[PDB]
Amino acid sequence: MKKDIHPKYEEITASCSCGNVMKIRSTVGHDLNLDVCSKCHPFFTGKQRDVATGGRVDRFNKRFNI
Amino acid sequence: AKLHDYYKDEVVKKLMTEFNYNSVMQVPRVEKITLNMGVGEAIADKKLLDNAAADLAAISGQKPLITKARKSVAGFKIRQGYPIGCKVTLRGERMWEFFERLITIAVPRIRDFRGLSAKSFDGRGNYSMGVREQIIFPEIDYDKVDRVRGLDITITTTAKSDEEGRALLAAFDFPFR
Amino acid sequence: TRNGRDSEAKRLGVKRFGGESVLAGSIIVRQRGTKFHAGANVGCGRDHTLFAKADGKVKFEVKGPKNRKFISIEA
Amino acid sequence: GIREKIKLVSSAGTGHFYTTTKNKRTKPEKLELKKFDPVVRQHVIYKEAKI
Amino acid sequence: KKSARIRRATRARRKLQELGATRLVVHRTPRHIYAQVIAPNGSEVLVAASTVEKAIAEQLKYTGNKDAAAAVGKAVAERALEKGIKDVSFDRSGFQYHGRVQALADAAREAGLQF
Amino acid sequence: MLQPKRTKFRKMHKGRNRGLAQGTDVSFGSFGLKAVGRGRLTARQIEAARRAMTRAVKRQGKIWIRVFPDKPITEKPLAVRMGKGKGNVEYWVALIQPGKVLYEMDGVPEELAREAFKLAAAKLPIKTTFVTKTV
RNA sequence: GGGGCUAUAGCUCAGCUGGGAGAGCGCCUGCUUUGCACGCAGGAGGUCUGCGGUUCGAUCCCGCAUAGCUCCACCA
RNA sequence: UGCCUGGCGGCCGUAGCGCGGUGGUCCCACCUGACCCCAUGCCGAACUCAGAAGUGAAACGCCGUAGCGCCGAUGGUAGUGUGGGGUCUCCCCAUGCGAGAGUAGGGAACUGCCAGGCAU
RNA sequence: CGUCGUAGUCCGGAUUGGAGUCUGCAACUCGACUCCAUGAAGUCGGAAUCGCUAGUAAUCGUGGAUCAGAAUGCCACGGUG
RNA sequence: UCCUCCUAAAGAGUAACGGAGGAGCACGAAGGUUGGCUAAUCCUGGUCGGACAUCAGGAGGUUAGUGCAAUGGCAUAAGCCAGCUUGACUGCGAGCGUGACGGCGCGAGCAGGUGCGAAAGCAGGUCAUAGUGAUCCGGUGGUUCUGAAUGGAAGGGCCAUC
RNA sequence: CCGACUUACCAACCCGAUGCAAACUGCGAAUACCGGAGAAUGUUAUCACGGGAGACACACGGCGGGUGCUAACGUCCGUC
Ligand SMILES: [Mg+2]
Ligand SMILES: [Mg+2]
Ligand SMILES: [Mg+2]
Ligand SMILES: [Mg+2]
Ligand SMILES: [Mg+2]
Ligand SMILES: [Mg+2]
Ligand SMILES: [Mg+2]
Ligand SMILES: [Mg+2]
Ligand SMILES: [Mg+2]
Ligand SMILES: [Mg+2]
Ligand SMILES: [Mg+2]
Ligand SMILES: [Mg+2]
Ligand SMILES: [Mg+2]
Ligand SMILES: [Mg+2]
Ligand SMILES: [Mg+2]
Ligand SMILES: [Mg+2]
Ligand SMILES: [Mg+2]
Ligand SMILES: [Mg+2]
Ligand SMILES: [Mg+2]
Ligand SMILES: [Mg+2]
Ligand SMILES: [Mg+2]
Ligand SMILES: [Mg+2]
Ligand SMILES: [Mg+2]
Ligand SMILES: [Mg+2]
Ligand SMILES: [Mg+2]
Ligand SMILES: [Mg+2]
Ligand SMILES: [Mg+2]
Ligand SMILES: [Mg+2]
Ligand SMILES: [Mg+2]
Ligand SMILES: [Mg+2]
Ligand SMILES: [Mg+2]
Ligand SMILES: [Mg+2]
Ligand SMILES: [Mg+2]
Ligand SMILES: [Mg+2]
Ligand SMILES: [Mg+2]
Ligand SMILES: [Mg+2]
Ligand SMILES: [Mg+2]
Ligand SMILES: [Mg+2]
Ligand SMILES: [Zn+2]
Repeated sequence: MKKDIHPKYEEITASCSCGNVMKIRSTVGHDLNLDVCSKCHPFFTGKQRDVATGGRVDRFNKRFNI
Repeated sequence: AKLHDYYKDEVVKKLMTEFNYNSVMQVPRVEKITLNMGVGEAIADKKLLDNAAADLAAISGQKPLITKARKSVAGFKIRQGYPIGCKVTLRGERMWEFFERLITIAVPRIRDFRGLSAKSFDGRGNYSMGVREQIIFPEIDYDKVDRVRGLDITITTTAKSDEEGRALLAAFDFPFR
Repeated sequence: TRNGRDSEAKRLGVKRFGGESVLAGSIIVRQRGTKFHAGANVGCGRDHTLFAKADGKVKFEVKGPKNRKFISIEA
Repeated sequence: GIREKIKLVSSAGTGHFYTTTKNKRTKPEKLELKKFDPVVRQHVIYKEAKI
Repeated sequence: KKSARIRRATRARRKLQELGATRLVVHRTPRHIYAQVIAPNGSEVLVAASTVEKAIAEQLKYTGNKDAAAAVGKAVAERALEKGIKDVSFDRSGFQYHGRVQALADAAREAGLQF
Repeated sequence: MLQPKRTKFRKMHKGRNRGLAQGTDVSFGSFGLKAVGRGRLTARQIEAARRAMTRAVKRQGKIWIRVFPDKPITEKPLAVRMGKGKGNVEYWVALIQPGKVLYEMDGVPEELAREAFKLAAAKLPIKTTFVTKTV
């Protein structure tokens, strides 16, 4: 690359709540503490709940039953 | 580095076996990742282009190319030669490292995330996906941004038909659907 | 009316046809585009006039891939 | 039309000068080239002067 | 990319053939480098050298690098000087005048082809 | 009537009308009207012969108009001297050579085609004959 | 045949070296009025005659057509 | 010398496209890496420099393929130079030159010089 | 007493979804009320116009009639003033 | 008046109150050179994005581009990008084209001096054709060329130039 | 909202067949024109120079065409 024209780009420490710590090369200048990683984001176990349809007939039959 | 070594380790093996390729060079690579912010009010004022330059410099440590208009249209009232947008091409190791940061940090931060769409595959292999707000990258200081922006990423891979590109990104374990 | 005007015609065309013993520097072809490109000792002038750089006989040739009609000068 | 004819006068002590045309109402700056000057026979500097 | 190579090359070739000068053409692959001196008959070579030839190959660890380019350039300058050609014109043939090609040109100049 | 909806140039040369025709064979239909004379049809005459033969066959079976007026013929007005430019463009003609098939028809009997092309040929300035298809 | 024109429901600038449609009146809705005019205050407004061309883009450039206005259609 | 490949040509579509098959010892391409010589209105993509693990996928080359493109007779027709005739906006006769489109058909190029490999 | 720091805010509470309690044969058209969430417009108001001379104006609560349930109204009472 | 096409009859020319168009300029880079690059449109996908900005890929191969009217050209690009720059130089010119003539145009090469390129080479303005004005009379700047007795000067000449 | 579905609709690129063009050419003659060799012929018929002019209102006929009405003993050109 051309030497001067780019900003700096070096390795940082991204620690997350999921136990995952990633030493990845980035552009923040300091350490980093992630909200969600790729290891804890609720897609691998979320979408089966995340629409939350249920059942109206069972809502009826729950709230009273004859 | 990690995805490049893992791609030479595991993805090549699995793709060559599961698509029955004769030799070993028939597996689809990835050759470029293109980031693009095509900003609108660059002709209404100039300062948006330097703020977008800072934006793409933060998303990747290159300095972005300020691309201009090809032909002169009038429904957007731009002349021929006005600097419209700003782009970044990433090729090789920088592409790999930014691609790792994206696939393990950034797409966990799309607001109301329900997986990247599957029709978006341009019939050849080359993936393309827009992201609405640029803040989802971990390098954007949310307390420093004043103007909301957003970009699109275009992962040009060298597959022959886009079923192979779908299989390549699914063996990379993209969040698709 | 609106249509009286017309220019004064600039005398284009070929002057020495093929096989005419040309002198040095004489004008072979006056033209506006390179209808005839130059070959073995023909110089292309400013307005694509073809002038014979050397003495000899003019000899038209149809060479090149796109069938362009070159002009040569023998001796 | 909008063109203004100027003379590039020499630098090397002659009153020699070329005549040129400057668009003197959208490029105001002084023209200055290095042209031939046949009395010294040496390529010297020529500055834009008032006709 | 070979058609782009020809598209860069063909200007100097057709101008130099229009001129009528004996041309030293080069060629550069990443493994080997060739050269030959071709007269203005257009289709008849005079002397030719390459780093595929074993007399030029048995002198360095790699055959496609700058010093082997210097060796093949010195060899082709010696053969053209032996057959009696002094002034050629250097047809770089689309490649930049840089690196191996510049080592070839410097080698033929320091050996005696005065182009 | 029958005029080109757009043209490059407004007024055209007169030009001669020599040589034999081209569209001699009855390509599309089955029964054709071949002009054996030589002259210019117009938009008025083509529309008149077409509506005559449409009345003749009572709109059953397909008609084909083959020649189309695209050559404008101009007329200087009355009480106008000879100079002062080429005159205004009035109407459009279609040049006919000997051999041009003008109309074709199918989906009709032979005898009804004979009667229809007689009825429409008597409204055209050029002498015409009948012709059928061949193989 | 030559000029000059066609822009809100009617009358008029703005076309002016090509990228904002500008007023008085007519109109709507409030307010004052015993009510209606008058006045006050706030407003949506228009194919820039039309149809194709002409550059990116036409209130602007061009051609053709419509419609009204004036000048000319003399010498025996 | 038998073939294959690289280069510079001769030639300009019978030489180009399409479909299918094929070649990596050598050569070529892809490839590995690039602070570097050198480069990018950003990017080792290109350009360039170090090299040789793999592959012949792509690219390139070779081979079959009438799906196109392309070439194309013999005859005829249009036209026209010269002389003559008529019903003279157009033709006709004696004569000389003879198209274009189309038809039978042709058709998956050929060739020179050098260098390298294979037993030759 | 704490907090809030002049912001569309810890202002405003509309509207909308879910969950409900009561009354009532019956709350979809068409009741009231609660909880959770959602948090529109609005940043003191042009032309004009209205009420009020003292416990009045202004502001804050409470009750009654009607009434199965249904008042931001009506009729009353006090509080600061 | 000047330029382009047709008229115009396969060299040049060729008319009319015949048929269509434009100019009376622009450029210190839009010129020179070196090095590099290839378009119109359509399809597919994509954040604001709308038939139309930007980005990827494709199909297509000049259907684009030339500062400008049309024609002839253009891929070696005459088209598009960057570097370095003033050859948008001076004196000349064989040999031609073109016109009645005044004129107008093309020009390899030579002498001096320079630009780009490593070098061969290219450069005496722009892709070409339009972009304009004869003489007289003055003005401006150089030049011992004459200087109406002699020494100057005025004036006049020549060269550049309004 | 999703317009699901259509009526015997229109309509662009495409493909197949058909015509036309002064300002169209992926093709292209005859004559003419220019240059070289050759034989015959022609009172040098060609060229340059110098003396002298005249003429620059043309007409019709054949062929090719432009105004016009494929009108004119019309007008304007090319060649004879
Ligand atoms: Mg004719
Ligand atoms: Mg005809
Ligand atoms: Mg009223
Ligand atoms: Mg406008
Ligand atoms: Mg590489
Ligand atoms: Mg292959
Ligand atoms: Mg024949
Ligand atoms: Mg034939
Ligand atoms: Mg073939
Ligand atoms: Mg083939
Ligand atoms: Mg408090
Ligand atoms: Mg406040
Ligand atoms: Mg609150
Ligand atoms: Mg608000
Ligand atoms: Mg009182
Ligand atoms: Mg009560
Ligand atoms: Mg109650
Ligand atoms: Mg001619
Ligand atoms: Mg002629
Ligand atoms: Mg170049
Ligand atoms: Mg798109
Ligand atoms: Mg240039
Ligand atoms: Mg130019
Ligand atoms: Mg030009
Ligand atoms: Mg005078
Ligand atoms: Mg004196
Ligand atoms: Mg004196
Ligand atoms: Mg024609
Ligand atoms: Mg005489
Ligand atoms: Mg006269
Ligand atoms: Mg006369
Ligand atoms: Mg006369
Ligand atoms: Mg005459
Ligand atoms: Mg005559
Ligand atoms: Mg005639
Ligand atoms: Mg006539
Ligand atoms: Mg007459
Ligand atoms: Mg007549
Ligand atoms: Zn998390």
